[PDB]
Amino acid sequence: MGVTCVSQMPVAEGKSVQQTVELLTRKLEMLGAEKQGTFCVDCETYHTKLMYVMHNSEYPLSCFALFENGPCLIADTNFDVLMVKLKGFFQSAKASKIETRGTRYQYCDFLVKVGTVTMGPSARGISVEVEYGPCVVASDCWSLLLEFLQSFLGSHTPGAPAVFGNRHDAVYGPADTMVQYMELFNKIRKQQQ
Amino acid sequence: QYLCQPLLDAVLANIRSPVFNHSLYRTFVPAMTAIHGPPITSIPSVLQGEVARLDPKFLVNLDPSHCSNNGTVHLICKLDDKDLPSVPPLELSVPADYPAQSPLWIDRQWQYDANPFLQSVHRCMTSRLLQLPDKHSVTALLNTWAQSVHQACLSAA
Amino acid sequence: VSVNLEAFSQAISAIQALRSSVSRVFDCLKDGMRNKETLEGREKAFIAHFQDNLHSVNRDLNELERLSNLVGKLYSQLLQAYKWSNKLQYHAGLASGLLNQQSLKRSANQMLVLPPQYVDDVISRIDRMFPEMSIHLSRPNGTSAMLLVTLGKVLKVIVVMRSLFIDRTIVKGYNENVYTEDGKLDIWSKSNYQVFQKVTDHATTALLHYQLPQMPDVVVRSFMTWLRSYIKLFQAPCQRCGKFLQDGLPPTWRDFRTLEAFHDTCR
Amino acid sequence: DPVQRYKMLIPQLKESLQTLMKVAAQNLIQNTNIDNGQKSSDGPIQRFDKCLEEFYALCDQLELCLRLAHECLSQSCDSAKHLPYPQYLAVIKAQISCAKDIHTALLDCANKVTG
Amino acid sequence: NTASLCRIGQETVQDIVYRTMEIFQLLRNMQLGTYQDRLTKLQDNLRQLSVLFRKLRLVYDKCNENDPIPVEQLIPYVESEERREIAEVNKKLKQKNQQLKQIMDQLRNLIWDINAMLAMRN
Ligand SMILES: [Zn+2]
Repeated sequence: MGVTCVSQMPVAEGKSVQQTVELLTRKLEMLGAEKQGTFCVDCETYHTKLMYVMHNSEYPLSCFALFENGPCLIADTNFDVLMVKLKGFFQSAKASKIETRGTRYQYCDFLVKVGTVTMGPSARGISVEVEYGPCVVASDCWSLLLEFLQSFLGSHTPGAPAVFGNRHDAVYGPADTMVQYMELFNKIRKQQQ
Repeated sequence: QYLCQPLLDAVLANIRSPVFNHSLYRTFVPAMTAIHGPPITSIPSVLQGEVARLDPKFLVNLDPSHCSNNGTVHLICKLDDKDLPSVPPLELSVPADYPAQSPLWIDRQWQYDANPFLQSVHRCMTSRLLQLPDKHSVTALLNTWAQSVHQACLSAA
Repeated sequence: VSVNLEAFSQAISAIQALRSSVSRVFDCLKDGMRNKETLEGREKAFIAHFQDNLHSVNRDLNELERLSNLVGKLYSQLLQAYKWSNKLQYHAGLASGLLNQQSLKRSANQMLVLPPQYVDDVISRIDRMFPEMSIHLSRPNGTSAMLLVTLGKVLKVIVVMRSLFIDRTIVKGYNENVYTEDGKLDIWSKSNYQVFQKVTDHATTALLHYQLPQMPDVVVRSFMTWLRSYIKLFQAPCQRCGKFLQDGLPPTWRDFRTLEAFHDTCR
Repeated sequence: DPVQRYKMLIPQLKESLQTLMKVAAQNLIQNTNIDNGQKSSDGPIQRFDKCLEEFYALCDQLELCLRLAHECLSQSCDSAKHLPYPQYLAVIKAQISCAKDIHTALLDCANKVTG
Repeated sequence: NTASLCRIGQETVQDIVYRTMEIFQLLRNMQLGTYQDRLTKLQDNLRQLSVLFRKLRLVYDKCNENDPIPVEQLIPYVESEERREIAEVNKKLKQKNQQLKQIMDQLRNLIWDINAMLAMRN
């Protein structure tokens, strides 16, 4: 449960999504980040209100059920089986499977995951996720994340997701990352083009 | 400025009158003396400083020859050091107004011939002289001389 | 409150300054123009002095007005003893500071045993102050007390004492499990992150640094005072380079005696 | 009261400064117009010295009020630093005697060192 | 004898300054029964300090009674039964120190074994 920040890297106005991904991972290989594996994020929507089922690679035994403004469930992987057991009350709502695939770089307690958002065959955007391991309280280490994002994003540097905006000493949780991913995926689905 | 301007206008209007301080006295001394009571109840020494602080390697003395007790001064130094070899004495011409300018090394090419080793001393010394910053001291010249002797010992062997 | 004391003493000196500056204006005008070689030079000197004196009067008046904006609102034997007590206390504070900075003691020689109840009283006394630090003593192995000092949502420090004198410290992050499988303290672990291993190293230098020979209460109190300054991790920038991050590290060095943030590479 | 007396005395102080500077300028201009050859009206010249001492009287009132208030507030601070009235007198004679004891201990032993 | 009197005289000056520092700390803490206890501590410290001053004047007079060689002639620039007593006591506590090292090593090893064996039981 370290503080994370998820953002959309824009298209760059030219070239492929793969070339901009090559640019970002090249900058990361400059700064001293090392590859430590790959990562995948899956999101599907289920309807009778909409519910989302999401899977991270980082929490491989967990599945997250996101009710868009309601509460989040975290459960083990057998939750997927329950949806197949539901199957009449909650239809699968196909042509809305969405994934991000990429490599995860670690640079001194910073985890940077740069993925290509792929609705079916076509890749339609770049997701960038930066997790800061040690900090556990949102909006306190935010300036650290801002300097790291200003170091390698440069321009298009995001600012302050609304999950931070609940201004307390609230401990950040793993549900907030999947909330940010769900907001990003909805923005990319509405972006479409 | 504010709250003080008309005094400033009066006094700046009335400067260059020869009776000015008379006017100030007549207008100000009785008030103050009533309130406050009555009034109240050969060689330039920069070179001596350099020579007094030199390392005991160098043995700087004045030339018996040359003009003395006048503008510029002239020095014949020496070098004593077990590590370094005996070398030609070196002649320096320190100008008057010594700081803010650089002293001059009186060149004697003829004694720096007749050996390969003294030739290497001389070449290396002219090199470090070209490398020097401007308005250097005497001790910069003497230390480039000692470093030149050391490099010419090392380059030879 | 003390701010009214300081503002009143300030404005006292402001009135004295205003009065003396007005009298200085009129005294320098009494003497008249001096001689000063060059005629242009004497005119310049007189004009400059008069202008400076007038400006000083204006500044003093402005300062008095600013203090006005900021101001807020047998028996003699007792007051004499009160004044003499405050005088002796301040005198003794200054003389004690000057003398313990320069001691001439070279060796203790000329010509540890404590009840654990005393340790618990001392550490509870430290835990009563610093309301953001909670210290939880336990003794799993004998008389050597082990302390969990949690610190905000930032740190969990495991301090291993030995007869009321700090011996070892391990700094771990907030979420990190400091407990073993059996729920005892994990006295021997590291913290999976670069930052908290750096802070363990700095804490070991802190316990090597704050060493009085005999009295250990000042040692533990000063160590907790230094440790309290780490609550502004991830928020304080370095006081040498300005930035937050050098090689992906926050400024992990809170300097002793002036608790300022530095990256340890910036010493 | 001392804060409010201070607020009373501030604009009077600015008024006295204004009158003092203007009257100084008037008297100086009149004396230069006599000293240099110039005509000038005699008029209501309004002497300088009264304005100067008036300014000094206002500064005395200000410093008086502020020294009083500062003594009062420092007094209250050390009084709070240190419920039947005989209990008050008991702890007061206790404090006076204790401070006397510290003072005589220091004096007697600093004299016991030499002389 | 006298060359230990110099050591005692140095130690007295080192103690006087430390004792004045402790006196100033006592005067720092004194807040207007523990009143009387601080009074007793202050008076006793002042008594011991006056004793130290008298002892210091004694040691000064003794060493100043008992010089033909000026200093700076004493520094080396570049260019009998008591010795046997010293060698005897040196050999004696050489053996004593080696036996103390063996005792200390066995205690260290026993402590390490106890901690290892008790650490593994959980
Ligand atoms: Zn730094």
